[PDB]
Amino acid sequence: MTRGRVIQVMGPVVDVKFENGHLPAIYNALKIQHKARNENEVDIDLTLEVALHLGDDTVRTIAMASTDGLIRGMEVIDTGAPISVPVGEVTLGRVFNVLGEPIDLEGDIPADARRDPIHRPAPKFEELATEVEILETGIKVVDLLAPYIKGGKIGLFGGAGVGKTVLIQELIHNIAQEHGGISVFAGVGERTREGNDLYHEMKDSGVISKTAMVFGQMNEPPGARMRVALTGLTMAEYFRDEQGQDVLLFIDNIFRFTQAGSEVSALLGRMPSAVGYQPTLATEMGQLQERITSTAKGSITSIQAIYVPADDYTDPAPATTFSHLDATTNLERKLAEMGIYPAVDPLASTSRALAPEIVGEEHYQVARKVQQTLQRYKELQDIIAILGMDELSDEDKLVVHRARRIQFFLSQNFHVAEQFTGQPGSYVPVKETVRGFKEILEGKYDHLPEDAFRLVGRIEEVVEKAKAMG
Amino acid sequence: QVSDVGTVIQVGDGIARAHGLDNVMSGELVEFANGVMGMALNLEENNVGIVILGPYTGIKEGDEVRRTGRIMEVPVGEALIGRVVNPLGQPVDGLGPVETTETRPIESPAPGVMDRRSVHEPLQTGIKAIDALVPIGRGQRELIIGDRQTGKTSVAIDTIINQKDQNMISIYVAIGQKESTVRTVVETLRKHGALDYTIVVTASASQPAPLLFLAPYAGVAMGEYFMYKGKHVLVVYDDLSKQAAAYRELSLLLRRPPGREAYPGDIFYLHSRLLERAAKLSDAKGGGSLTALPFVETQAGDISAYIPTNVISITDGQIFLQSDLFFSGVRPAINAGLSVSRVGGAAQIKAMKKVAGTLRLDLAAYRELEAFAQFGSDLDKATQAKLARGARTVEVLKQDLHQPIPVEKQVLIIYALTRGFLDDIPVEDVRRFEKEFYLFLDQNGQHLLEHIRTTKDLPNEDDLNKAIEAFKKTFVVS
Ligand SMILES: Nc1ncnc2c1ncn2[C@@H]1O[C@H](COP(=O)(O)OP(=O)(O)OP(=O)(O)O)[C@@H](O)[C@H]1O
Ligand SMILES: Nc1ncnc2c1ncn2[C@@H]1O[C@H](COP(=O)(O)OP(=O)(O)OP(=O)(O)O)[C@@H](O)[C@H]1O
Ligand SMILES: [Mg+2]
Ligand SMILES: [Mg+2]
Repeated sequence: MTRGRVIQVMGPVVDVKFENGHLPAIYNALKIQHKARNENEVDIDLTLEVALHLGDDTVRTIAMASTDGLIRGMEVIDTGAPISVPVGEVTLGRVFNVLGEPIDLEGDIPADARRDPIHRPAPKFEELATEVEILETGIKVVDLLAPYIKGGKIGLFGGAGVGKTVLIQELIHNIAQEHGGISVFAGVGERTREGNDLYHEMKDSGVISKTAMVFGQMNEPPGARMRVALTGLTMAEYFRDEQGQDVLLFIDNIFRFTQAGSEVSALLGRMPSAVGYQPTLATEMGQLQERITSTAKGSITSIQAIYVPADDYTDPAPATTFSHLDATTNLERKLAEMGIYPAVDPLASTSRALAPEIVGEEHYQVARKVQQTLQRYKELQDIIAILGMDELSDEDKLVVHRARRIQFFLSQNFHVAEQFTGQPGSYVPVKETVRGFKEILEGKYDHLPEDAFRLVGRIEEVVEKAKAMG
Repeated sequence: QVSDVGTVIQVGDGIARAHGLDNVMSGELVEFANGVMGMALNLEENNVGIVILGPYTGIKEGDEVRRTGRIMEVPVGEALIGRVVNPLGQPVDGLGPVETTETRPIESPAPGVMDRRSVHEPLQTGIKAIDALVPIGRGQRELIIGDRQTGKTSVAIDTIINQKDQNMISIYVAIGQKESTVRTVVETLRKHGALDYTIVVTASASQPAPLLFLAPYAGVAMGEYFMYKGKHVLVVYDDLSKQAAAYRELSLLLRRPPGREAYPGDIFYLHSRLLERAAKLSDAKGGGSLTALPFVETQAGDISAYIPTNVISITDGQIFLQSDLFFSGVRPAINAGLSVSRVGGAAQIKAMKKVAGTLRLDLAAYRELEAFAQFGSDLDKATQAKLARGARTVEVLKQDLHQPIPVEKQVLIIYALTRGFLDDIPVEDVRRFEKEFYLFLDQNGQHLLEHIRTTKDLPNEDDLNKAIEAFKKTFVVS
C-alpha cells in the first residue's frame, strides 16, 4: 500500500492512519503533496517525521514546516527511510535548509546524488581511536594554553564584537590549509540577518569554497530547529567516514537545540521534567554529541557556542552540555580594546588536554610557567595602584618586564585579518611556539623593545621587527 | 494462543505495551521479533507494559512478542574477566563471544542481619590521602563525591590498578560516560595490566535510558557470583546521578507523578536496593565480601542537594573532592573537612593506625588556622604549627597520576613527617625528599620493610631514626 490519510491536525503535530501491517518505522519521513481542487483549498508541500505509534494503525508525526491548509483526509506517502540529505563534494559552498534543499540561487541538486539518513546509531566501541591526539590549529594561544583534541568538543564564549566570527574563519582557513580538511557550519535558532552577514563575510574572506552551511534559523518550526544540527552533522560525517579527513563542525547555539526539543516534547504531551525541560534531555544530548568522535580513519571536532540562561551554570541545559565539553576558550573585551588579537583570555581558558601524559613534559612546564607569570602580574597590578610603579621590588620589576612581552607575544596575525590590518597571516607550529615561549621565559630577549612583540608570528619575526625598529 | 505469544499495541520513547501474554510473570524477560530484548514491568488487566532494552527504532505496532520463561538475568562467570560488555552481557570489544555457563537474577535479596560480619580487613588504595586519614575496609561502601573535572575517575583507576598484588576482582561500571573516555580508561587498564582481573560494564550516553537504569544491577549481580564463593570483589559505579536521571526519564515517560526536583518517589529505594547488596559475609556464609565505590557529581559543591543527601544516607562515609583545591596545585584534592569513614579505622593496619591517627583533625585545624592567620601576625608557636607542619603535610600528601605507593612506603614517610624529621627542609623540596627516600629505603631498609610487611606494625620504637638520619646525611637541600 504505502499510502495513508491524515486524521488529526493539531498545530505542528499531525496524526496519520495507515493500513494494518504497513506502518512506517520510527523517524521515517512522510510526504504530503496536494493540488487545490477548487477555490476552498491551497497547494501543500510538506514533510513529516514519525515520532510515536499510537496504536490502532495510527502514527503521530512532527511537521517540518507550517501545517496551515491541511485537511482531514489528505493522502500521505511513505518514503521508507528517515530524512536524507545530499552528501559529498556537491555540498561544499552551498546553503541548505534542514531538508537538504538548497537556499542560494546556484540551482538544484541532481536526483542521482548520494543521500544519507539523518538518524544513525553512534560509532561502535571497536571503531574508536585508542589514543588521544592534539589538533594543531596553528594559533599560538590555543596551541599553548588550551589545546584542542581530535574528536573533542570545545565551548566558545565571549561578548559582542570581540572576534568570535573572525576566529572561526581563521580556524577554518588554517585547518583547510594545513590538515587538508573541511568545515561544516550549522546555525541553530539564531538571527537570519546574522546568518546572512556570516555568509557575506565568508565569501569576502574566501573561506566559503571549503565549507557547507545549514541555517534553520529562529523563525523555523521546532521540528526543523531540532534537526538542523543532525543534518549538519550527517553532512560532516561523510568526509570522515568515506575520505578519512579531519573535519570541523560549528554549532551556532546548542541551547536552541535543547529548547526546540523541549517545545517538541510539550506538543507530544510528555510530562515536564525538573525545570520544564523534556524528560529525554540527557538522551537527546547524548545522541547528538556521541556521534562527534575520533575513529580509526578520521575525526570530527566541534566548536560550540553555549548560551547560559540567567547566567546560571547549574541550570539543567548548561549542566548537561558541559559534561560533554573537552575544552573552553573565553574572549575578553579588555584584550580586544587593548588591541590584543585573537583576544583569547590566557587564564579563563581551560582544557582537558593540557597534561604531561598527552602534551609532553616540556610543553606542560612552559605553559604552567607562563600562567604563573601572568597570575603574578595580575596580582601586582593592584599594588601598582596601591603604592606606585617605582615602589615595587626588583624581582617584581623583572616579573612585570617578562609579563608584558609574554602578553604581547600571545598575539598573532591572522590570514583573514589582512582585509583589516593590511598584513599577511602566519601559521605557527606548536613546537616553534613552545620554543619561543621558553626563550622569552629564560630572558634571552629581555633587551628587545616590548612593542616589537605586539602582533607577530614566530619568534624570529620578533627579532626581525626589533632590527627594523632600531 | 496467548499464553506465550503477544502482539505490540503501542511503541514510543523506549517503552511499549503488548496484548496477550497471559502467563508472563512480573519482571520476566521477553524477546521481540528483531531479537531486541525487553522486560515485563506492569501486568495490567488486559495488557502488559514492556521496557525495551535496546534500539526501539526497528519495533513497530503489530510485531510479535514471545516469552523466555526466565526472570531478568545476566550471565556470570570467570570467562567474563578481561572483557568489555553491555548490561545484557553482550560482548562489545569484539573479541569473540563469552563462554559463561551460569546466570544470576538482576534483582536478588540482600544478605540478612545475621549473615554479616564487622569490616576488619583493609583495602589498600595506593593513595596516601586516602589510606592515611580516610581508610577503606573490605565490605565497606564509600562514596566518592565532587564536581566535574576533579579526579573522581582517576581515584578509582588508581585504586583498581593497585589491587594487582592482592587477591581481589575488580568491576568498573560506566553509566552515561563518553565512549572515548571509556576506551582510554580501558587502554590505561590494559597498559598497567589490570585486565587480568577486571570486568568492564559500559552504557554510554547514546544508549537508551533503560540500559543506563539497568547497568549497576548487572554489575552487582556479576560481583555477587564471586562474593558468594568466598572471594573479594570491588565494584565501581562511575555515576549514580546519571542512573537517577535515566530512572527519572523512565518514570516521567510512564506518567508517574514526580516528587521533589521531578524525581519519583522511590529514587531512594533504587539506590538503597542497589547499595545494600555490598556486605562482608561471615564465616558461616563463607567470608566473602563485596566493596562499592559509588560516584555522585555535585553542582558547585552543593552537598545539600537531594541526590547527594540520599546517597550519603546510605553509604558508610564519603570522600569529598573540592574543585577549589583541585585547581591551584592540590591535585588529589582531598578535603579533610567533609571526608570521613564511619567503618574505617577498625580496618586499618596497626602501624598506620599508630602513626597517622591524628592527621585528619590536625590538618583540619591547620586549614582553619590558614584563614585565621590572614588577619595579621600570630604567636611563634602558631607560626610553627602552621608553616612547619601544615604546609609540609599538604605538600607530602600530594601525589602524581597512576603512581601507587606500597603501604609500607606510605607509613615510613608519614612517620618521618609526624616525628619532625621534615620540619627543617624547605616546603619546595619535600616531594624530591620523598622520591629519593623511597629509593634510599629500597637500598638500605629492606629488612624494616619486611618487618612492617610481616607484622603489620612499626619496625621498632627508635631504630628507624638511625636510617632516617643516614638518609638525611646524603640528601641535599635544593
Ligand atoms: N585578528 C583581528 N585583526 C584585526 N581586527 C580584528 C581581529 N579580530 C577582530 N577584529 C576586529 O573586531 C571586529 C569584531 O569581529 P567579529 O565579527 O569576529 O566579532 P564578534 O565578537 O564575533 O562579534 P558579534 O557578536 O557581532 O558576532 C572585527 O570586525 C574587526 O574590526
Ligand atoms: N593525581 C593527579 N595528578 C595529575 N593530574 C591528575 C590527577 N588526578 C587527576 N588528574 C587530571 O585531572 C583531569 C580530570 O581527571 P578525571 O578525568 O579523573 O576527572 P573526573 O572528575 O572523573 O571528570 P569528569 O567529570 O570528566 O568525569 C585530567 O586531566 C587528569 O589528568
Ligand atoms: Mg559572530
Ligand atoms: Mg570521570
